Amino acid sequence: SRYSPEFKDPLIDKEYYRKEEKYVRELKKTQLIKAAPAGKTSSVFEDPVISKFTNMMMIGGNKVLARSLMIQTLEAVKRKQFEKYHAASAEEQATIERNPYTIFHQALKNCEPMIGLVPILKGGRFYQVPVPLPDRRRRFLAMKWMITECRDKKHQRTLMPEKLSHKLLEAFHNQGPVIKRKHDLHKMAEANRALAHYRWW
Amino acid sequence: SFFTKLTADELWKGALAETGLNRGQIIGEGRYGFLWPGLNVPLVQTIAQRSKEEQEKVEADMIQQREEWDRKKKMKVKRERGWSGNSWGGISLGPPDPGPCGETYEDFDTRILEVRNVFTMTAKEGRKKSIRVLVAVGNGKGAAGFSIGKATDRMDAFRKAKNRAVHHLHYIERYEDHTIFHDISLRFKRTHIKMKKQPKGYGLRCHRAIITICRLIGIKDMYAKVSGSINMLSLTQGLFRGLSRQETHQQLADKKGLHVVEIREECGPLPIVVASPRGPLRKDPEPEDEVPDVKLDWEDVKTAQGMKRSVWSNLKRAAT
Amino acid sequence: KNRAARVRVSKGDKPVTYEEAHAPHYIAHRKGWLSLHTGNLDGEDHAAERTVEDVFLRKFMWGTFPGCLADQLVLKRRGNQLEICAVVLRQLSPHKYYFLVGYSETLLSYFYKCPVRLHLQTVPSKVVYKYL
Amino acid sequence: EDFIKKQIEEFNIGKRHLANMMGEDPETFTQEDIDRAIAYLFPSGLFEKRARPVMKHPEQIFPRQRAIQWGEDGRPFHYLFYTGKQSYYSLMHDVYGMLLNLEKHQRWLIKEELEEMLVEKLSDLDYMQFIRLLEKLLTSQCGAAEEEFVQRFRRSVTLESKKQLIEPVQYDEQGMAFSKSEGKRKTAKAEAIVYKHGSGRIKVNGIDYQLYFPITQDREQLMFPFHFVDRLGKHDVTCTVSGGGRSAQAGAIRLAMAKALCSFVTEDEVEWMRQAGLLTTDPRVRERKKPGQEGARRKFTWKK
RNA sequence: GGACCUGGCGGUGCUUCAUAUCCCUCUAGAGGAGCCUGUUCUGUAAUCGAUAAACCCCGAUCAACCUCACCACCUCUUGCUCAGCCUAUAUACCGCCAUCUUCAGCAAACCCUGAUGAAGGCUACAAAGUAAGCGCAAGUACCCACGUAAAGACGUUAGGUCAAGGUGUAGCCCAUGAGGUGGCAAGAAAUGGGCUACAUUUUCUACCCCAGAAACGAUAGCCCUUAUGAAAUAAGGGUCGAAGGUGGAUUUAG
Ligand SMILES: C[NH+](C)c1cc(NC(=O)CNC(C)(C)C)c(O)c2c1C[C@H]1C[C@H]3[C@H]([NH+](C)C)C(O)=C(C(N)=O)C(=O)[C@@]3(O)C(O)=C1C2=O
Ligand SMILES: [Mg+2]
Ligand SMILES: [Mg+2]
Ligand SMILES: [Mg+2]
Ligand SMILES: [Mg+2]
Ligand SMILES: [Mg+2]
Ligand SMILES: [Mg+2]
Ligand SMILES: [Mg+2]
Repeated sequence: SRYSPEFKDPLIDKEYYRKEEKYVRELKKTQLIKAAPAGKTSSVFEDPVISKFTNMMMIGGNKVLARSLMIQTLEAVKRKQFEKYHAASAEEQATIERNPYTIFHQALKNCEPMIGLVPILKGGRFYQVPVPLPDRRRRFLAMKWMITECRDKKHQRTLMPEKLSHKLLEAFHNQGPVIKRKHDLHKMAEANRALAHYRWW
Repeated sequence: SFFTKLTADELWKGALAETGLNRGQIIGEGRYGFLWPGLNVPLVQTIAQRSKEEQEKVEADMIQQREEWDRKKKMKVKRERGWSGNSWGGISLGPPDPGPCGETYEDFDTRILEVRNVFTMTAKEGRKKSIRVLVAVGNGKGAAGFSIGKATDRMDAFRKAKNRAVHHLHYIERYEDHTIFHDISLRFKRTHIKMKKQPKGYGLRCHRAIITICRLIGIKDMYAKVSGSINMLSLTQGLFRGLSRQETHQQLADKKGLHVVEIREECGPLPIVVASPRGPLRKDPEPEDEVPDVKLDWEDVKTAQGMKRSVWSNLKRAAT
Repeated sequence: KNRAARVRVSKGDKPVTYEEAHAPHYIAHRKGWLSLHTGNLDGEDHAAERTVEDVFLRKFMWGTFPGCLADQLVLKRRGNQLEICAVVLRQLSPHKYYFLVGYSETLLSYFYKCPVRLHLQTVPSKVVYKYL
Repeated sequence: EDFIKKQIEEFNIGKRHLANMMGEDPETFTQEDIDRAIAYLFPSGLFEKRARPVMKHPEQIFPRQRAIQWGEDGRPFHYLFYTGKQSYYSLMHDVYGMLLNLEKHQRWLIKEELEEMLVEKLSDLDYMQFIRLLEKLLTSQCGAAEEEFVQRFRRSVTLESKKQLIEPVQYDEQGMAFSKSEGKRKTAKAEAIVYKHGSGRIKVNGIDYQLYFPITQDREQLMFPFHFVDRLGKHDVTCTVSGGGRSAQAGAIRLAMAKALCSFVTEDEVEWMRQAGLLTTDPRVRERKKPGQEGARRKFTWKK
C-alpha cells in the first residue's frame, strides 16, 4: 500500500455534502484524504451494484470490453421490455416494467441465497454444515452465479449481451438456472438440517 | 600470472583451515644480488653488484639463520609436574592479578585443584564446552581460600577462579604455625575428612589436594584420611569448613575457665601451660566423668589393637 | 549469508579501519571509491584497460613498499596525471622512503607513459575505526 | 576536559583560518557559512549527510561527558548517589514533594529528550511513571511555579494546516480570467488552463474531449469535479498532456482541473472537494520486478 | 543403577495469534494437448558440477568449428611459464553463497544464587542482575515519513563449488602434461519449468477501441529465399492444416 495508514477514505455523496457529527466534520477537515478511484463518479446515473458486476465480469483488465458487454446487455433488456409494452394490452401494459436497472437489481435480490454450506472436518469425514451467510457474501454469490451461468459454455455461439439479457429477464420473472441453483443450495441445507449442530460459531 | 597472485594473509587462511613468514628479509636483497645504494649498502654514490662468492656466502648465512630460527621455535619448554604429567592438579598459576583498586597479591600463591571439561546442550550448536576449574590461593600464614572459574577458554577460567578466590579467602588458626589445634572429623555432604593434629616433623601425610591446600595455608604436619565420595569440590569445602571451625586453646580456656596445659612425652612430667583464661579462674574442678561417653572410630581402635592389616598404610613416600 | 567485504566479528579484539569495516552496501552511501578514473561514466572507451592497470598498481605498490602501506591506496586519475596518494606508516627510514618514491615515480611513468606522482602521507600506527 | 578545551581553541583558530581562505576575513563567519565553505572546499558526493565532512564547535561534535560525582574525599556530591540514578530520582522526589505541599495548601517530553536533559539512561517504565506524576501535577490545581515546571518539561507541537493552496487568478489573455494548474498520475503530466466563464469546452492537445477521450470512462473522469461542485457548464478549459495512457492522462487532467477550479469555487467547497478526494495526488505507481521473481510481487512456481 | 541440568522433541495442555497463510473464503494458472528447454533412463568411442525444502531455461546474461575440460587418430619433449596438470579429496580450505531469516537473538567483562554441581539470574505499587560490541531497529536508494529495495549477526545443515581463481595434502612428468585433425548434444519411454491454444469478452482487416466480416489451433514437419559465419542456428515466405472439446487426485502464485 502506497498510502500511509493516516490517509483516509474519500466519500462522494451530494446529500451528505449539504447542511452530533459536527466533530466528525471538523476531524475530517483535519485528516488527510486519499485519492478517489476511477470507477466511482459523482454522477447519479451510476449504480454501485452495476459497477461491481462490471468489475467482476472484467477479464484481464479490459474494463472497456466489460462495460461494452454490460451496456449491450442493458440495451437488449430495454429493447425486449419495450417490445413487450408495445405488443401488450390495456391492463397487461400497466403491469410490465422496463427500467433496465430495477430489473437487474430485483433479479439479483431474487437470486441471492439466505443460507450456506461450510465444509467442516469432524472425525476424519468432511460434512456440509448449514450456516448463516453474511449479506456481502450472499450478494457476491448471486452475482458470481449469474456470471458463471453466462460462461457455462452451453450457450455455443450466443453473444454475451444475449446470454445475460435472457438469463436476467428469467431471473426477474423468477425462473431459470440461477433460481434453480439457489433452490438447490436451500434444499441441500435442508438435507443437512441436523449437521448444523456441528457449528461452533 | 602476477595478476592471479594474492596476499600472503589470504594464502595462509586457506592453508591452515583454522576457520573451518617473511620477517627475515632486508628491503633490497635480490637473488641476482644487484646491491643498490638506497637499499642494503648505504647512501658512496656508486651502483655495483656483488660477486658469486659474496652472494653464496650471504645466502648461506641466511639459510643457517633460518635453521637456528626453526631451532628457537623447536626448543622444549619445561613445565613443572603437578600430581602427574599431563595433569593440572599441582600446577601453580602465578600470583593473583594486581587489583584495579591500587592493590597487590604478591605473597599469594595460586594452585589449581581440578580441571573439568563441562558441557551443556544448545538448540543451535549442540554440545557446548565450558571449562570449569577450581583453584586455591594462600599465603602460608593462615589466609587461604578456594573458588571456581568457568569460561569457554581455560586461561579465562584460571584468571576468573584465582581473582575470585583472593576476594573469597578464609583465615586458619595454627597451633605453633605448623599443625592444627585438635583432631577434626567432618562429613561434608558425602565426603568424610578425618584429620589428626600431629607433632613436628611428621610431614603432610594427606590426600594430594589437602597437601597443596595445607602448603598454601602453612600447615606442615597433619594426618588426614578421606572416605565416602572423593569429590574435589566437596573435599576443599569440607577441609576449609573444619579448619575454619577449629577451636583454639585460648578459646577453650576462656570457655571453660580453666588452665589449658600440655603434657609431652618428649619433655617429661613437666607441665607446660599453653592457655590461661583472660578473666577469672573457675575454682570448681572439672568433673571427672568416669567411663566417658565418646563416639570412637573403629579404624582408630583397629590401628590401636594391631588388627589393621594393610599393605598400603605406612608406605615409604617422598617428602610431604 | 553475504560474505563479500564484511570482516566478521571476532571477540572484540580485531583492529579495523573505516574502509575494511564498511560493507559493499555502503559503497558510496558511506565509503566512496578508492580509485577515481573516468571510464565508468556513460560515454567512454578505455575503462577496461584502466581497471587492468588499476589492479597492477595496487599490487606493485603493495609489493614495492613492503609492509608499510597502512591502508589501501587512492589511485585518482585526472588528465594524464595518475596519482598514487598513500597513507604509509612511520617505520622505515626516510631515505628508503624517498628511494621507493623515486623508483615508483619513474617506473610507472615508463610503464603507463604519463606523469605519475606519489604523495605519501606518513602515519604513526595503523589506524583503528572500531575493534571487532 | 583538556581535550574539549584544546578542541575549542582549534575550532576558533581554524574558523578564522576558514574565513581567510574564502573571503570573509571580517570576524563574523556564521555556522551556515561554515557549512557552505566546507561543502565547496571538499566536494562530498556521499549519500549520508553524516558521512560528509564537517566543522562544528567541538561542543556539538563530541558528546556530553558527565562530571565527576565525587571529590577527593570520596563523599559523592548528590545525596541520592547510591541509587545510581541521581537526576531521575531527585526529579521524582521533587515532583512528589510539590504534589504533597500542594495537597497541604489546597506535547509531552519523549524518553530520549528526558534522557538528554538528565544525562542518564532511563527505563521506559521510569519514563512512564515520571509522565504519570507530571500529569498528576497538572490535573491537580497547581501554582505558577509548578506551571513553569510542567512547561519546562512540555515541548512544542508544530501543527500543520490542511487547507488547499489556492492558485492566484491570472486576469490575462485579452481580458479573460483563468487559472493554470498542473496534475500528475502514472507518468502522465497535464497542465490545465481554466477560464472562469465559458460554458464548457476542453482542448486536450488541440482537440475536444470527445476526440481525445473516446471512452465514456474518460469522459466521466473529466466530468467528476464539475459535477461535484455543481458548476458543470459554467467554466471552460484547455489542457496540454504528455505521457501515460488512456486512463492516466484522464486522471492527470481531472486532478489539474480540480486544482485549478479551486480558485473559482469557495473555500468551504474546496475543503469539501478535498474531502471528496479530487485534490490529492494518487501515489499508486508501477513497482519493480525483482531478480529471482516473476513480477513485482508475483513469484515463480513451486517454493514449498 | 538412583537423582538431576540443559537442549531437542510430543498424533503435549491453556491462552493469544497467523491472513496471502492455518482454515472457510477471492482471482489466475499447473497437472490434460502440442511446442521449447532442463533432468532421469536407454544409447554412444564419447566431459564434469547441481540432485527434499535449499536440483531440475541450474554453472550457461547461453556448446555448428572455437567453447572443450570428452572421444578417436597422429605427433611434442626443459614444455606460452625458474614447467605443467580441469589429477584426487568441497570430509583440509580461502573465496563467494543457499537455508532457517516471511527470525530476534549472539555476547566480552563482572556480580549474585545454587552447602562455591551440571547450571540459573523474572515481578516498575519490583524479589540480583549490570553491561561494551555484532544483529534487528535507526540512518540511506527509488516517488513521501508509505511501500519496495538493500540489510539480517552467532550458529545450523562436514548443505553448494579444488571446474572462477588461488590453494594444503597425496599423485603424474613418457603423461594424468602439450598440440593438430575429425566426431560426441539420438529417443521404445518418463518428469520438472515455461510458451501457445482448445475460440464467440473469439477470429481476420482497417482503426489503434462508435465498422465490415467469420463462426477455431503448430513459435511443429517438408520446400523456397535471406541474415551471420570459412563451413547452417536465426529470419521471412510458401506449403500444410496435427492432436485438440478448458484437464481427476493433488498443487502453485498473488
Ligand atoms: C557417505 N557419507 C558419510 C558422506 C561421506 C563424505 N566423505 C567422506 O567420508 C570421504 N572422506 C575421504 C575422502 C575418504 C577422506 C561426504 O563428503 C559426504 C557424505 C554424505 C553426503 C550426503 C549428501 C546428500 N546429497 C547428495 C543429496 C544429502 O542427503 C545431503 C543433504 N543435506 O541434503 C548431504 O548432507 C550431502 O550433500 C553431503 O554433504 C554428503 C557428503 O558431503
Ligand atoms: Mg607423562
Ligand atoms: Mg540473500
Ligand atoms: Mg559434489
Ligand atoms: Mg585432462
Ligand atoms: Mg531481499
Ligand atoms: Mg535495516
Ligand atoms: Mg560435503
